[PDB]
Amino acid sequence: MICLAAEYPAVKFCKVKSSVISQFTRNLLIYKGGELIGNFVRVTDQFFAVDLEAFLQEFGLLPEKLVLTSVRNSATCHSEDSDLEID
Amino acid sequence: MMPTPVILLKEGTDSSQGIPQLVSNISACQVIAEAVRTTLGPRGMDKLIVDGRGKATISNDGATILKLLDVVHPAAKTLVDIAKSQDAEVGDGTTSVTLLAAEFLKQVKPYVEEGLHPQIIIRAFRTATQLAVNKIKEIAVTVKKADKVEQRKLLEKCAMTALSSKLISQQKAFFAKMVVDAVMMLDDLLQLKMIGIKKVQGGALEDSQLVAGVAFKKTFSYAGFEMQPKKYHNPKIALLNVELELKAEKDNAEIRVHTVEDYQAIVDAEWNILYDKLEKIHHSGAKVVLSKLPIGDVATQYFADRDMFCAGRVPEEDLKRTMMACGGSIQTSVNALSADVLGRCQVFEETQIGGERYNFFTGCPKAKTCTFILRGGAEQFMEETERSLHDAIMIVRRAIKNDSVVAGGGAIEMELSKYLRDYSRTIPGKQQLLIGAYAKALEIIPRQLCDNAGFDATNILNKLRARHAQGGTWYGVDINNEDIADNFEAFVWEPAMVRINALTAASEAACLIVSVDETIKNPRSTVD
Amino acid sequence: GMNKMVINHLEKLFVTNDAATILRELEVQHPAAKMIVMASHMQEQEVGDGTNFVLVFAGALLELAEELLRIGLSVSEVIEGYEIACRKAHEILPNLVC
Amino acid sequence: PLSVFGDRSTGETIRSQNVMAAASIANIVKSSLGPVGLDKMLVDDIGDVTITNDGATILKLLEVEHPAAKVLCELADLQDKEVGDGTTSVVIIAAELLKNADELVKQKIHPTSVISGYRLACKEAVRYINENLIVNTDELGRDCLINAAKTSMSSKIIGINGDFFANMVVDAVLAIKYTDIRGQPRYPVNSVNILKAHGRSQMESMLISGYALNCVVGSQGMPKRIVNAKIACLDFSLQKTKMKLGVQVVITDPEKLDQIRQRESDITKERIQKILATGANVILTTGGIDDMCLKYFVEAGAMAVRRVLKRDLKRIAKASGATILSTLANLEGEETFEAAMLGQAEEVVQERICDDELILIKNTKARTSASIILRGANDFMCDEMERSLHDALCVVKRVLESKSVVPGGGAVEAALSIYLENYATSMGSREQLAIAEFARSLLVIPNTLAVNAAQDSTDLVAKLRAFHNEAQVNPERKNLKWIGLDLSNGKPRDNKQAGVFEPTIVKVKSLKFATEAAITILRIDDLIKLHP
Amino acid sequence: LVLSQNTKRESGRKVQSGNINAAKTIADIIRTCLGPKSMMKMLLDPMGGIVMTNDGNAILREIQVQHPAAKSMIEISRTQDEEVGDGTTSVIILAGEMLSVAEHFLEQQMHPTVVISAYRKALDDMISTLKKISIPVDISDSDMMLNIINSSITTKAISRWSSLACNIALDAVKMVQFEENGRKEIDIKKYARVEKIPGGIIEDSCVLRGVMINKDVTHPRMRRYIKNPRIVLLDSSLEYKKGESQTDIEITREEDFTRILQMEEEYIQQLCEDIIQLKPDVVITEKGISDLAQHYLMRANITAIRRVRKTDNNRIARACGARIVSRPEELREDDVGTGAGLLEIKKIGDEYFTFITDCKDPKACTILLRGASKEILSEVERNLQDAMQVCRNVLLDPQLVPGGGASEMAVAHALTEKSKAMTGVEQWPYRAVAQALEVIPRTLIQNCGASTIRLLTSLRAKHTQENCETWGVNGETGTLVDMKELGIWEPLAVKLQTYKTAVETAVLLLRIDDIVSGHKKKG
Amino acid sequence: ASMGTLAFDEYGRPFLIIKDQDRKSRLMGLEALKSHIMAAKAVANTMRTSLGPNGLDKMMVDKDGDVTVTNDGATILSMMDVDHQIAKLMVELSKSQDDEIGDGTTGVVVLAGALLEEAEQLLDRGIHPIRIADGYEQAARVAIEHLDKISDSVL
Ligand SMILES: Nc1ncnc2c1ncn2[C@@H]1O[C@H](COP(=O)(O)OP(=O)(O)O)[C@@H](O)[C@H]1O
Ligand SMILES: Nc1ncnc2c1ncn2[C@@H]1O[C@H](COP(=O)(O)OP(=O)(O)O)[C@@H](O)[C@H]1O
Ligand SMILES: Nc1ncnc2c1ncn2[C@@H]1O[C@H](COP(=O)(O)OP(=O)(O)O)[C@@H](O)[C@H]1O
Ligand SMILES: [Mg+2]
Ligand SMILES: [Mg+2]
Ligand SMILES: [Mg+2]
Ligand SMILES: [Mg+2]
Ligand SMILES: [Mg+2]
Repeated sequence: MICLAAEYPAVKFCKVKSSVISQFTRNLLIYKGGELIGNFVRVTDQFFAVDLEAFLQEFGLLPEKLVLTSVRNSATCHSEDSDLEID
Repeated sequence: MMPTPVILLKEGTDSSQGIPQLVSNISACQVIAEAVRTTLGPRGMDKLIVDGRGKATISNDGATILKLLDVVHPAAKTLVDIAKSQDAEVGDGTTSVTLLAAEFLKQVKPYVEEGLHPQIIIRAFRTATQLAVNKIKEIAVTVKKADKVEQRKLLEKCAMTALSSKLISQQKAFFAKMVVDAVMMLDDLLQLKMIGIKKVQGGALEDSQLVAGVAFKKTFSYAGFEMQPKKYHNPKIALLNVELELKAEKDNAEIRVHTVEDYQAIVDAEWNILYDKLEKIHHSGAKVVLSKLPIGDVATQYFADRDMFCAGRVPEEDLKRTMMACGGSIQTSVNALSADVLGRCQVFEETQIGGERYNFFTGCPKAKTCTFILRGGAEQFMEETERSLHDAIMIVRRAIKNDSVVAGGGAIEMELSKYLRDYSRTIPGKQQLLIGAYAKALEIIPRQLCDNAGFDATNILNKLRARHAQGGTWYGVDINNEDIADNFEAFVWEPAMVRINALTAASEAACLIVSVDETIKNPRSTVD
Repeated sequence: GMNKMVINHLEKLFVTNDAATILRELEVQHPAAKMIVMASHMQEQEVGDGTNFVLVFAGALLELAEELLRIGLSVSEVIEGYEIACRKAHEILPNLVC
Repeated sequence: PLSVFGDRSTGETIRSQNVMAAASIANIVKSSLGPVGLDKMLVDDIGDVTITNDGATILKLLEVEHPAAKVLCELADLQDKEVGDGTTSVVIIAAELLKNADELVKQKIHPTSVISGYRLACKEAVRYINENLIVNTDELGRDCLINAAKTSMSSKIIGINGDFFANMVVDAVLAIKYTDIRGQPRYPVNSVNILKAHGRSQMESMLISGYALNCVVGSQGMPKRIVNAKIACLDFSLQKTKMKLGVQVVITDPEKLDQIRQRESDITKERIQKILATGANVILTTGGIDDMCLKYFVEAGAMAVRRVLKRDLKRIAKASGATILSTLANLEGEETFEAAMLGQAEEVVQERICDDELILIKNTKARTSASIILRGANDFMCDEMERSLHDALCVVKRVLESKSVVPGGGAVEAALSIYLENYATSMGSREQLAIAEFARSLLVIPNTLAVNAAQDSTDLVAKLRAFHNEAQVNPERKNLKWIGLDLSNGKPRDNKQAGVFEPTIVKVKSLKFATEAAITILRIDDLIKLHP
Repeated sequence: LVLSQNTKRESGRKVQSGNINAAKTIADIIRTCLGPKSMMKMLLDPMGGIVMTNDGNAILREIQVQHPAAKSMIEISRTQDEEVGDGTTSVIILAGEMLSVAEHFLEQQMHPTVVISAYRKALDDMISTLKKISIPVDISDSDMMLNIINSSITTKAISRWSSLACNIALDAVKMVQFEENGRKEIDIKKYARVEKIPGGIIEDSCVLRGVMINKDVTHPRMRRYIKNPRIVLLDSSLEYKKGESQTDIEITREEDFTRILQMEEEYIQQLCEDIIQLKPDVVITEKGISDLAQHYLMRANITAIRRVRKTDNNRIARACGARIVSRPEELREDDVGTGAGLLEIKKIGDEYFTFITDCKDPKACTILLRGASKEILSEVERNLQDAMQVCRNVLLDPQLVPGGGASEMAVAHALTEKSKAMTGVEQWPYRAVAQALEVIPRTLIQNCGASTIRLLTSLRAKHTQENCETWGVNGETGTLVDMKELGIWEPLAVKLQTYKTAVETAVLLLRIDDIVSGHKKKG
Repeated sequence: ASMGTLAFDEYGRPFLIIKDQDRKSRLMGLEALKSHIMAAKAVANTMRTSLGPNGLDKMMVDKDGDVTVTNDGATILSMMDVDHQIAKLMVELSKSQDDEIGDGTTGVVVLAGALLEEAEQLLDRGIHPIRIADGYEQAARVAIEHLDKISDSVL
């Protein structure tokens, strides 16, 4: 999922401990818009990154997949006053 | 910072360093002063503090309030320490010391924030304090006449000024006269333990009395006590430290007999030992018997048969006070009960005071002790009355030591501020700002008086400044008239040592707080 | 020098600028700092003053020793030079008595 | 009794709490004031690092919960918006004003009197600045702009390189100069595209006489350099045509499907054929371009750039004289493209900048534009250069619009403090104290400047105040109004001669905003905080 | 609670000391990976892969840190790698040394701004001295370029096969060099692709006069060997596909279904006939080719390859001189790529590879790497990338500067001599950062295993003489050698970039005195 | 209005003055007087119904379940399980009246409650509480003098 995070910036890969929230641990929560969408756990039963990519893409869950600029360009977005030429 | 695989100090050690640490110390001192500001002046208010056990302490004394607080800030505890020091050395001014110290720190905080070296501030405080103490000693009013009536009036005025901020301020004349009368009967050391203070619930404040003698509560009478007479018109008192009851002759003593005749002889011998002690007491001519050790019921009945008064388990302090008042001597042996070891009082009487029985030893002409019997409607009421009387007693004793007085109401501190400002206006200029800050800080007390009274502080401050500048030394705050007045002519008098020690302690606390640049707190051990 | 407010594990409050007292109240854990503290306490016991001098000089010596080790010297050579310089300083010191 | 579900703090408690919050916000940024100031490093929970010195940026990135602190944060943001410089000074002044106002209040001085005194003091300070402490920039010449830019860039990552960065900033600002109706020369800063790229040192930063695009050509077959460019700016996607939602294709005769599919792309083919037949060389579109149109442009030997930002495209069109065309439709109801819609530039190239490429539209005609490429050691450094550069551009724009500047280094603050301390004695009784405290509070800026340099703040500020008092009292010594701090040596110095200026608008706006914020927080005497 | 409960803030000398110490730790991580006697390191990726290298940029990239100063140093390493491609280890070490030197004065009562001003003056003088002590290079002499590349690669694992690697890199760089519309470019990133196939021997590695892709013919009957092919490149699929508009049909007659299928077949045939009209021999597409399209092309004896990546298609176009066309009906004769001297689909191991490797005047190339394993080949690819970056740096800027610490000592001596006329408070940081450049000879000697102090003192004494700017340290024998005899030279651009980046990193990290952390992104 | 002051610094470092200052409440100024007057008024209004021949008894149950039906105000207040400090002060006042006199243990509580109730509206008009206490003392002196004046002797 660390590798997939580079491919899909729009996703919010994260982790959580089981204790901070006994059968819970011994025996992948997908959220979109605040509601559960994907409900797959113990995905090791069903490994490298592109296998997980295909596993999630086969069910229409992962969004469809850009040039690397110098560093960035953005400065601001406000009343620019535009580049008025004359008069 | 980095993990540093081996750490220098214990994990959890907290360190603060630099100007922020010092300004945080100043803010903590400000908080401590704020905790006691409104208890200053004739319009001051009491504070109610409840501990974990649920007991409530109500006080107008700065030292008591500060002690009852669980101050844990290392810098803030210095204010409590200097308040306790002022209480120990003088007994009054426990609020003034904290207010002055915190106001000093508040005044020098702006100069601290701009990177001024703390040693300069310390030197300025030392110079200003020395000059202020010298000025106080110079301008303090003393009368070198040794006049009894004038000295008595000075004592009464000082006591009234010391008492006119507590809940007994309405009867302050009465209590001041009582305190002055009590103090002058102490012989040479003015020991506080020679002035007993008894608190009895029920009764008005004006019902409290000063016994020219000794009085203490009845102490666990045995059977046959009610058959004794309870009033003698010229009794001789046998002060004793003796356990008068049938008991083993000694703890390790053992009796070994092999005859019934010896058994009866032993029983008769024990009875005869007790009766011989009692007969030796009786033949001395004494009519009132007081013992530190218990007096048995057999001894009580024996004394009742002879029309004599007995009282066992009397507290040691009360026996010492009785001995000092009457003139006898505490005896551990009854073999030599001569007339020189028996006290004498004009009248002894057992009376009832609000649901408690008290023994009175009045009429002693050469008594060196007293006994306040404080009446009040509540426990904390009597406790606060005792605290106020303690303040007055300490002031009167210090006045006995030296009769040097200054006018209160901020007049002395206004004069000191004017003098310090005038001095600071004639120095190169780096110390000028700091000495001026000290002089301005000396104005907190009249401002606090006006604020507690509910006045407009700024107008009174301006009027006092104008009057002191144009001539006039003892012009302070007149609470009743909402104006200023010549407090010396208003008999608002304070011993000079009170203000001297207040300024000294406040300056020392301010210098100590300023001198610290870093605080380190090691982790607590055995947290459990 | 500025006084330091030090709170030990028993909540006792010490305010002072005496180096030996500060070291005693501080809960030093690093063994090398412990050794420096022992040297300071030995100075305090033997003479009664100069503990802060001991700390400052030891720290400066160790900093410059680290510099010397970084510039390519060996530990033994630094130790030998320090001992020679200490002997020279002990020789020179009596000549400075005013 | 009140039964309100929440926490109610009233009176001196809430006043002290508000002043504490303001003082904490002040102390957050007090160490980043003046040339001896130092930058701050801010780390998020994600781990992003933002090394900055700008006060507005620092206060915007922080997480603040106390409303009395949020007030100063948005005050800094507003000062940045309407001026662009002095974001730290306004926060410091407002916090000090609030502190001294609370100190006055605790002496039983009513807050209304303090507010009236603050208003009078602010008005009189603005009047005194406008009447005594302004220097007309007409006689100074170009040196005034350079000195103002250098002063603005002091205490920044580009401070030492000011001798070169000020020239860059002045040239960039003068490049975009224009006059509108009423004959007012307006300088539309933020029309200078700032491009960042790590690599060579700061001194290799380039000022582009033209425009710079952070985008490359769509296809590798097109040439990467056009000499006599004919820029065509378009606002529509050049892709296969798709019928709208209201149109649906239903086929009953199979012989028409091939013609339908052919026209589906022949429409775009004809559009591009017109575009290229008018003589165009470079085509910029906000929308996308697919492979077919890219191959059309490749065969034509032209340039085609897709996904150009709308603001960038507008700037390019206005600079080169081209006209944005969201569609090819004339008033005759046809599909045409005239040659009058083409902009011209002396050269259009694609340069490589540290293993990355950007398109340079060089020397446009009918208007002069500018862009700045900043080269730094890493991304954080480039961000700080961009922020400092924007501050310098804003300062230059303010100086060029309003031709009045004031001496820097706390000269204005000291003069105002002396003048207001003198003037307070002639107005009111309690508001006199309020004005005196306002004058005292104005002295925080020189004090902070001295403190940050580890100099004797008290003595240095005393010397400055003595100089300004002599200037005000003596009519003939009036030349000392320019005496300001020189933190390099820690001694007073005539800042006007040394060339330490700043726009008067910065001081005036900071004073007004700080006074308003202090009044707003001073009007509060009770707080109710309901439990969520 | 003014700020957030999780917001942590600290300031003062602690922040400066922590930043300098973190930079020193970053330097110490890779200090032992400099010079011809460097030792390699094994990096274990979080994804399970193993990176085995001694290049500074990769080592610093595969490390995760928390302290922001360490992140800044990592970004400096990345910037140095991306800008010039060499000197990545040197810049980190230099930045650490300058930061330690600055901390020396920071412990005293000197403001950081004075240190920064001294550092900037020293950087300007360093640039001037480096430009002064440079020598020109005749790029037309292949021997000098090969020697420069060798000196660039003596410090890597590829140095065992030095002549082969130098020839490969030089040939690839000279072949990818292109000029159009009066604009010169090298562009190593896009073209001149390095493809690695594990197995074989490194001595069998070579640079092709063309490209090579991992593709096979779409149908077995097509020729796998064409002598002088004519190659046509396409973007569009050769298969029937839907349109953009919704185009539902409505069939009522019996024959319309069969007719529609026949028109699909006829459209495929028409597209294939339009392709065939140019009479090509190889057809390459970035998208699918239909089976009917395969048949129609095969009837014309045309080899077809599909699903070729766009970058590979561009490389093929550059190599064989073709142009990608997305509409077969718009295929001109110029679009057909004549110039590919041979095409051959051969079998390497168990995979089919397509070779176009006899092109005349190709502008793109594929470097075929064959080695023991994937990790060895990855290290070899990184070394070849360093070599090609050095070659293009020399081609763009033909200046040259003595290596092996000779330039460091020469610049340090020049700055020290210049510092004798300052008489200012800032002369001390000037001199102390001038002497900070001696770290490169120091670490060279340390890695060589010889005595640091004696050799460094001897080198300094040698540089005090007048004509000794080229006297450096032999990194593999620990002796003082005149580098105009040893022959270790390196581009001036690399030195300039390294010095600028190190000095500016020190300047950036010296302007920080407060750290605030814990706040959320908030946008 | 409680839990002390929430500043925690002027800079950002911890600021602890009093042990467990997070779990300690505090009342300031006129609000404390209002709360005390309210508690005393509640106690006095409870106790006033048991005044006079037509007074009604109170049935007090202790912690052990024992029952004590009584009219004596001092006993009622002694057995009452108050927690408010001012209520404890009222109980102590009643006990003091019982000790000194033995009668009128209910009149004292009602009188104190009425006095504090009047002092409440006096304070609402801006009079300092010490002035109210002084006026109460003067009026009490006048009332005591009048009581002595109108007294009558018995055999
Ligand atoms: N009658 C009075 N008029 C004006 N001020 C007075 C009067 N009596 C006492 N004061 C002032 O009250 C202050 C003492 O208050 P108090 O709390 O009783 O003792 P402390 O000195 O411990 O604060 C003194 O500074 C004195 O000036
Ligand atoms: N060279 C200089 N000498 C003295 N003072 C200066 C100099 N440059 C700037 N200043 C002063 O330093 C103050 C702080 O500016 P700064 O805080 O960097 O701007 P901002 O408030 O926008 O962050 C300004 O008021 C300016 O007058
Ligand atoms: N045979 C050699 N003898 C001495 N120094 C050498 C030799 N080869 C290379 N160097 C020096 O080593 C440095 C290159 O070290 P290297 O490990 O390549 O670091 P980087 O990967 O950062 O370039 C160059 O400055 C060069 O002068
Ligand atoms: Mg007193
Ligand atoms: Mg000593
Ligand atoms: Mg600025
Ligand atoms: Mg190298
Ligand atoms: Mg009755």
